[PDB]
Amino acid sequence: TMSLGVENSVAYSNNSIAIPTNFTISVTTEILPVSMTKTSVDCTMYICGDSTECSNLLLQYGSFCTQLNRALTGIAVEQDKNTQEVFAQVKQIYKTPPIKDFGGFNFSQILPDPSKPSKRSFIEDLLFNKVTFNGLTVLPPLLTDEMIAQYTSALLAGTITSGWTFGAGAALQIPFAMQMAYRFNGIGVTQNVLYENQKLIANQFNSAIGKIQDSLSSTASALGKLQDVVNQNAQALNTLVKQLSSNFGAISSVLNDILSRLDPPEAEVQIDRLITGRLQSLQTYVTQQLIRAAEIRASANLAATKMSECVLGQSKRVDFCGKGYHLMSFPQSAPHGVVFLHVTYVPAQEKNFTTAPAICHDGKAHFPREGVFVSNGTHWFVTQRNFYEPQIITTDNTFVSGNCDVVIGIVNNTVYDPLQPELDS
Amino acid sequence: ALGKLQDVVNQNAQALNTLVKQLSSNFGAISSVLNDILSRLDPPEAEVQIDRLITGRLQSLQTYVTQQLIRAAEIRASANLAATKMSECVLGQSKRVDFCGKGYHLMSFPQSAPHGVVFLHVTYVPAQEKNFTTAPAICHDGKAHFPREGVFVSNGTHWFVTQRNFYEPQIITTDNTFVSGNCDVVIGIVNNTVYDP
Amino acid sequence: GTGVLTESNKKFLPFQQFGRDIADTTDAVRDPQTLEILDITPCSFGGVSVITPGTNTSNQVAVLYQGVNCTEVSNVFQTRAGCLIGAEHVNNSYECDIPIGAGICASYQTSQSIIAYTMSLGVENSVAYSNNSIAIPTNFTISVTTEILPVSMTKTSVDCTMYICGD
Ligand SMILES: *[C@@H]1O[C@H](CO)[C@@H](O[C@@H]2O[C@H](CO)[C@@H](O)[C@H](O)[C@H]2NC(C)=O)[C@H](O)[C@H]1NC(C)=O
Ligand SMILES: *[C@@H]1O[C@H](CO)[C@@H](O[C@@H]2O[C@H](CO)[C@@H](O)[C@H](O)[C@H]2NC(C)=O)[C@H](O)[C@H]1NC(C)=O
Ligand SMILES: *[C@@H]1O[C@H](CO)[C@@H](O[C@@H]2O[C@H](CO)[C@@H](O)[C@H](O)[C@H]2NC(C)=O)[C@H](O)[C@H]1NC(C)=O
Ligand SMILES: *[C@@H]1O[C@H](CO)[C@@H](O[C@@H]2O[C@H](CO)[C@@H](O)[C@H](O)[C@H]2NC(C)=O)[C@H](O)[C@H]1NC(C)=O
Ligand SMILES: *[C@@H]1O[C@H](CO)[C@@H](O[C@@H]2O[C@H](CO)[C@@H](O)[C@H](O)[C@H]2NC(C)=O)[C@H](O)[C@H]1NC(C)=O
Ligand SMILES: *[C@@H]1O[C@H](CO)[C@@H](O[C@@H]2O[C@H](CO)[C@@H](O)[C@H](O)[C@H]2NC(C)=O)[C@H](O)[C@H]1NC(C)=O
Ligand SMILES: *[C@@H]1O[C@H](CO)[C@@H](O)[C@H](O)[C@H]1NC(C)=O
Ligand SMILES: *[C@@H]1O[C@H](CO)[C@@H](O)[C@H](O)[C@H]1NC(C)=O
Ligand SMILES: *[C@@H]1O[C@H](CO)[C@@H](O)[C@H](O)[C@H]1NC(C)=O
Ligand SMILES: *[C@@H]1O[C@H](CO)[C@@H](O)[C@H](O)[C@H]1NC(C)=O
Ligand SMILES: *[C@@H]1O[C@H](CO)[C@@H](O)[C@H](O)[C@H]1NC(C)=O
Ligand SMILES: *[C@@H]1O[C@H](CO)[C@@H](O)[C@H](O)[C@H]1NC(C)=O
Ligand SMILES: *[C@@H]1O[C@H](CO)[C@@H](O)[C@H](O)[C@H]1NC(C)=O
Repeated sequence: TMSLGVENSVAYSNNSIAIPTNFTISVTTEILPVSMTKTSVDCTMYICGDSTECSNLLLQYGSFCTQLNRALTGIAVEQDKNTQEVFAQVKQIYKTPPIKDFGGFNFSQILPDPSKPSKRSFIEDLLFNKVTFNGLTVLPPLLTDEMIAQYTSALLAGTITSGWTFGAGAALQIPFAMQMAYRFNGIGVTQNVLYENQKLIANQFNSAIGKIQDSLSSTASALGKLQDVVNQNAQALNTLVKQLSSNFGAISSVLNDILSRLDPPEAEVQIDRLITGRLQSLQTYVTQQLIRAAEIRASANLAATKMSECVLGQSKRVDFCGKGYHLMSFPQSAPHGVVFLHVTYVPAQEKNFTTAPAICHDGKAHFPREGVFVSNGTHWFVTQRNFYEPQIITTDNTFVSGNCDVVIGIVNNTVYDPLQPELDS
Repeated sequence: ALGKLQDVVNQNAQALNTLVKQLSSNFGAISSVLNDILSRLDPPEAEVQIDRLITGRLQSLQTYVTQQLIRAAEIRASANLAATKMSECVLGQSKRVDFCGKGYHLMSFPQSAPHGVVFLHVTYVPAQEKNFTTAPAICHDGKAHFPREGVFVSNGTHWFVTQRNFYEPQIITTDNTFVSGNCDVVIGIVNNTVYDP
Repeated sequence: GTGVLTESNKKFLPFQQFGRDIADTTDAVRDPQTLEILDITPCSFGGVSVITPGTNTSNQVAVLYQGVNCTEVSNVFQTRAGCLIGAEHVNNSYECDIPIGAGICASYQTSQSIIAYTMSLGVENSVAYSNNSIAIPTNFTISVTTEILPVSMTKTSVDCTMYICGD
């Protein structure tokens, strides 16, 4: 019987609060299919390959072939539409400066490699390494892998040099550590936490990126969702081709043997059976392809939404841009898909404290302007909610509302007045 | 610009036309007109020619209905997106990037269109950016000061604190900033005087 | 059959007279007189696309033979999508106007003719990044943009018996 997880009772009480004293910078990988192979099937060639006797019999079925061709063409066009929507989200082609003074953060393994013919990143090369004549043709995608790599490079450069300003207007430059301070504000952490732990945070980010590289270079089946799409398309085409060996009640499945051995009056009877069977096979293939293409389009719409809301911005949606408090995201092109490296903030080392909703000083109830009241056992401080930074409770930390006869759990403590010593002195 | 709607219309029309044209196919019969078969042949021979038409036309109807199901699923996805956009752009103000247009979403207005909706997304776009020197913090008395809301900027000689999305420089005071620690940690910290009202 | 016969390196056993493919088509044969193995391949085939500006604009068109080399088939240009005939390849790069494939797009431009090119992805823009420089907007614009979303399709009911067996 499977285990649903490790049981864990939360140490809940009416005056106990756990507050993180540290953090970790997580970098998680999310892989989304964006497009699939653009296949085309010449319906007449597949059913009646180079046979006029069979073609004139297939003309009796109306326009069944032309609408199968129309459906496949629509699928092939929407594949390019999917790729364009996901990756053509940057109006200008941004490139990072030759100076990499990004506050100690190292993006060398996600930035392009000029040495290689295709200016892919190291991780993009890992991704592209990890994913592997009967009327059937494959149409090349409109955007080459070099163009998708250029789009991802432009998105990465815009994010790294300007933050989220390039997705709203003109890309406005800002030092990267100040951008990370903006992200820390956006997740509810005061920005002095970023500045005072800048080297630690940068080291954690670099280590997480290195772990991404190691995992990709080690675990072969990392891009299983892309390989699943590739295998599905391969299986569909293999079934379509192998259906050409079915007799469907004819003497032979080879149209040329039937035409060589039989006269037209008897040959037509067998050719009709072959036409019926192969037409059914083509229709089944095209319907399955339409359903699969709808699934791929849904995946690509999700990928474009994630590009916009995680790479071009900082998302407040929970678990939309990775597990944890989203800081930023980096796109990496993958074969027929995209990879998002979600940098998130994970509180790390929490400690128990005694807490109160409010505090009484002079018959007035005080509440934190920002943060929560905590006690280390004897003294009361006001800390920010996602990081333990205790501070003396003053009249700038808090605000008053009414008296102390209403709040449930209110504790007696003194609220320091910064103006009092100045006035007394 | 209205292509997204017209295409849908076209698609529907096309499908129907195809279906109608499938009634002019013999499917192996001597004629694609049923009265011609009935008016010329006896039932024993009429049934043979009618079965082919029945098979072909049933296949055509099944094709039409399956295509309609797939297209209806696509239209359902589009309409769910349109309802989410109505909720989050017309009935609110979205922080989601590029969900209610390109820029910082201010509001949205709906307009009915044939078989569709049009959203007029009003967004805020920064226009005329200037370069400034900037610091992550400021040192006054061995204490590091950080902006409560905004960024420290310098026009070359003097240091102000401005809001981040619009240049409105202001004097750096103890009300614009907050203190946390000393000046031995913050990388890039600069010396300036913090005013005390 | 029909196709192209080429000398093959397949190592037929003495008792084998032909080989078959997955679709059960004869892929190779043994010549009955000079007992050599021949590979049989389909001659050459592929779709034919017509690249046109609006007939309102011009009646001049280019033709793409999809997935065919520029030898089986003015201006002849070998693309990865196939052979393009009637389009003048240009070393400039513009926005994609009519997509051909593999990064190649076609447009009608200036004496006017259809040209093919490698499409541009946008204008290069190196952001003036440094560790103490910040760009801050001093003004703003209010932009109203239109998004069009389909909501419904036409509700159709088909009388099965009247469509198939009308009266
Ligand atoms: C917060 O956690 C980090 C690790 O994520 C701690 O940094 C480690 O500190 C130890 C001892 O000083 C070193 O041996 C490690 O090399 C450090 N790791 C890294 C990645 O720098 C940090 O000390 C923790 N801070 C608190 C207050 O607990
Ligand atoms: C960013 O990280 C890469 C590797 O993760 C660093 O490149 C390494 O540099 C050291 C010494 O400079 C070499 O011994 C390694 O062989 C390099 N590895 C690779 C994969 O190139 C790079 O120096 C880092 N950037 C900065 C600014 O420190
Ligand atoms: C709770 O915090 C207060 C304030 O930090 C602690 O009181 C201080 O303890 C340190 C211990 O070295 C002394 O140096 C300070 O002079 C004390 N200040 C005051 C105002 O008392 C207190 O000990 C802490 N309590 C617990 C249980 O950790
Ligand atoms: C918090 O302080 C207030 C006042 O300092 C306390 O209220 C006193 O309660 C006692 C016991 O009932 C009365 O005899 C006093 O008259 C009250 N003082 C006033 C000014 O009303 C209150 O009890 C304290 N709370 C706790 C939990 O100790
Ligand atoms: C940066 O801004 C400060 C304050 O706005 C400028 O100082 C003022 O410059 C004006 C010039 O018209 C003088 O009239 C004021 O008397 C100056 N005030 C002070 C307190 O110096 C400063 O010139 C600006 N520097 C640059 C390079 O633009
Ligand atoms: C900001 O001011 C402080 C002090 O006013 C400067 O620190 C002094 O630096 C000099 C030269 O390095 C030393 O001789 C002094 O002893 C330092 N004084 C103190 C109190 O630390 C600091 O260098 C200034 N920062 C900048 C960027 O000019
Ligand atoms: C808080 O106290 C409870 C007491 O049962 C303990 O189980 C829990 O681990 C404590 N939390 C922390 C973060 O130490
Ligand atoms: C909190 O829970 C304890 C549990 O014994 C109880 O004694 C106390 O009265 C509670 N506090 C409030 C404000 O109800
Ligand atoms: C900011 O500095 C860069 C440095 O080259 C310059 O290109 C840019 O034009 C400057 N910004 C403005 C608004 O002039
Ligand atoms: C910013 O980069 C320059 C490189 O020209 C360097 O000299 C300077 O020390 C850097 N600033 C900080 C705060 O390290
Ligand atoms: C051809 O297009 C132009 C603009 O693209 C338009 O002004 C003109 O009316 C069009 N011609 C016709 C016959 O509609
Ligand atoms: C077309 O054929 C020639 C020689 O037959 C060959 O050199 C060329 O590479 C072929 N085209 C492509 C695109 O490979
Ligand atoms: C493009 O420039 C190259 C020179 O590098 C030249 O060989 C080639 O002929 C040019 N292309 C055209 C279409 O003129």
